[PDB]
Amino acid sequence: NKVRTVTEIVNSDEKIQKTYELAEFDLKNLSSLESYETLKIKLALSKYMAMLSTLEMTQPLLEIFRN
Amino acid sequence: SKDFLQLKGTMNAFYAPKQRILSILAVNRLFGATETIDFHPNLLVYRQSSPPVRLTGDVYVVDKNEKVFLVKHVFSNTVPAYLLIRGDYESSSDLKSLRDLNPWVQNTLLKLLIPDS
Repeated sequence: NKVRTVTEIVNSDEKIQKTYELAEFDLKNLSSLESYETLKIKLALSKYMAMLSTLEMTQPLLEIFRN
Repeated sequence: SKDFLQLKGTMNAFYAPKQRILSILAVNRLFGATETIDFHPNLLVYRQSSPPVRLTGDVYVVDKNEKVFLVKHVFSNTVPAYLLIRGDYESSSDLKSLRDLNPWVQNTLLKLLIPDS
């Protein structure tokens, strides 16, 4: 939800209070997680494609399964 | 005959499905073909064999990577030709360069092998 912080000097009583809405950090976290997961999945898919290429079959995948 | 079909774009090449064989007449033309079949790699089904199948007579390498070979073959009725095969094969004698082949078979082979990009 939200939080707030208070700054104050030890010898003084004049304090400054600020408020933060956590939604911004929530957006940051969600975007980071989404990007990380997308990168992982794309990496795995690329690795799979690459090993299949390593097998070095001339035809494409669908043609292979059709033959 | 109905046992095979003439390959499109070839005057001396035909394919027998039941036998899964691609044949090229050495010096003879085909005739009467009302139908033709487009060449396709699937036709050269790779022969599986735990020990390489031995071959005799004249043998030529088409694609070492794909185990594609051309074997001299004469039909028992004495019809010279060559069989294009793909699979685990080995030659009893020394393999021979394709340049040894006549221009007729060579032209047919070029048509059949080089993709028409």
